[PDB]
Amino acid sequence: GSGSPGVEQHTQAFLEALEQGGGKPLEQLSPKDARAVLTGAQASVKVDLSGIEVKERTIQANGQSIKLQVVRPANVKGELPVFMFFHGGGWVLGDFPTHQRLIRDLVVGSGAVAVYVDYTPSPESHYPTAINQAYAATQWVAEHGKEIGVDGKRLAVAGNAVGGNMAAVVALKAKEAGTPALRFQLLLHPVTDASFETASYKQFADGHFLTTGMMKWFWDNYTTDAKAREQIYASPLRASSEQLKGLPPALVQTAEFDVLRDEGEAYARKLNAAGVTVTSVRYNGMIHDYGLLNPLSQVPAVKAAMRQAGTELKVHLQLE
Amino acid sequence: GSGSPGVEQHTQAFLEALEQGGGKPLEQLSPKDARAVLTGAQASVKVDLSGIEVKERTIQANGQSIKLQVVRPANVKGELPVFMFFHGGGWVLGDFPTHQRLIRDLVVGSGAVAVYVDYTPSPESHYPTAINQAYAATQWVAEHGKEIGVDGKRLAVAGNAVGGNMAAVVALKAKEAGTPALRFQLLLHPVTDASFETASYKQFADGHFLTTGMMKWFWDNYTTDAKAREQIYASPLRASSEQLKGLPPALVQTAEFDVLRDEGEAYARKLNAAGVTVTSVRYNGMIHDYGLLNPLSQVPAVKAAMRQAGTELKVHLQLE
Repeated sequence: GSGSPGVEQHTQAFLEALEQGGGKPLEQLSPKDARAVLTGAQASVKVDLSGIEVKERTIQANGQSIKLQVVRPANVKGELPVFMFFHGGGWVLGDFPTHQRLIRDLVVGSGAVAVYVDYTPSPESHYPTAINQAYAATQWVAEHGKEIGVDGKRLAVAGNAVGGNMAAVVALKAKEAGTPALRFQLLLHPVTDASFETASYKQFADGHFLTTGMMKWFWDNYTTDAKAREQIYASPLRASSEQLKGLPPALVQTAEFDVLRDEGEAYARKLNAAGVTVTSVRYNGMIHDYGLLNPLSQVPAVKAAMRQAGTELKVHLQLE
Repeated sequence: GSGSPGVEQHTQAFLEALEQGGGKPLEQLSPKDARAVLTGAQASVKVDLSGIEVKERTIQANGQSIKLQVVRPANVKGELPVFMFFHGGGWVLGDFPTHQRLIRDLVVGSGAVAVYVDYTPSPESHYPTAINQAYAATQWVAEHGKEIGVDGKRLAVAGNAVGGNMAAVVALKAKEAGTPALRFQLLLHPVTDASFETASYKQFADGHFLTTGMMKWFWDNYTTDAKAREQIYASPLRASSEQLKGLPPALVQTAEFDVLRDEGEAYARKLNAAGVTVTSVRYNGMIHDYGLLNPLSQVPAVKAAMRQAGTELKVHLQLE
């Protein structure tokens, strides 16, 4: 009673193992206990984190202190291009160490520096606190890149799930502010709409790791303000073609067996209809967050997806 | 022209590979460039860092801000015993990420929490700044342990090389202050004396990774004050039996092919002569910092040494 026909074999086994593991629904836990689920699960897998050097940095931007983790390809001299990395976890969960293997794969694969932004979790904060932090840090990197060994003029945004939401919305905030210039947005199965009635939402409501109950809980912790949810900085799928016009080139990866699949692909279509350059790719057989979850990190399709994400970062961040 | 007869086979190969790699003597580099040597070398090796959860914490202790990295066994509930971890690197080099694999091995092997203390490097600071930070953080953990999920009443100190110096000296500062109580000191090939005329110093002056030139440079960056060097908080080997009396039980590991071997073993003898409980173990075939260097981390003797260090931590930190 886990998964579906066509789920990739290792992923299916992972889903079945979780089912036998039992446990309360994530959304019935305290934020503290939910956070520990991800922490514990990520830590229980031997993973390759080599080839990077990590350094913390606190910045002052748009009137607040923001913590960064700068992840640089190891043994490389000189200024490097750079991508902001916005972590997923449904706004409630996630942090740098839970996401470090994913970030590492993107850094080693791209040859570019990642700047993880430690945005304030929900429900400790609500919309739009984190995205304002996300944007503030992005502008800071553009202006002050030399201080952390990067070329801030060659700048992308990237994230998984709500992190993909965050990357897409930071690109919109950058358009609104007229700064900074962005080369590329990498959206790994993004949340793009505060609604729950797409065909994929109905089909994969449960049994496929990310449940409908989880997503609704995530959104509720983020903000219960219906008017806020209707804003394009919360639900970018609601943007018009005019509002999307001029956004940077995008790679959108979606997972076949993901409640978020349809809104992610729909967002890619809206970008294309607005004249934005988009590569929209559905990874068949995959579940949500296949790039994040360390138990899936050696699944061949996941390795392929990660090679592509790193390559496309590289391609869009090179010297013109 | 690298190593010696009796150097363990993988270690010998490592030494020979380094020799073919060439490069300037470490002590002819800027501190920034020397630091990058360790960073780059550690990052170029795939290593297992699983089974731990890492969280940063800044504390206020004895009138200053001190950064900690708290490394906890993953998926474990409740208060755990705890060891301070003081990193090596000759006071000039080293930090948390360079030492993370070593710390991880100690944490996973012991079941105890590590508290890495980010002391100020030399020459940015000199003696006794770092050891005062080291001690301040140790007392803080003893008083405030519950805030980071540990039983501060079950507290050890641990470190490699100058970190071993630091652990030994923090135990002496704790005796001097009458607080906190310590269960155990783990000294991995400690620096114990600002002198360079032991038999091991003469025999292994070069060709065995840690050179005499390096040690002298390390000490010079730490402090060129001859009077400072004569203090027991810099050169604990100079302590009298009375001064050593009452120190906590010790495990001292030394490496056979290490300039520091003789002063480390001599310090173990002084502890024993003062009535302190000591286990003093020479790991034959090994070079300095065998537990730190990631290229050596799968050498069987190194794995054995790491199993022992973790076990002895565990044994001394249990409930009485």
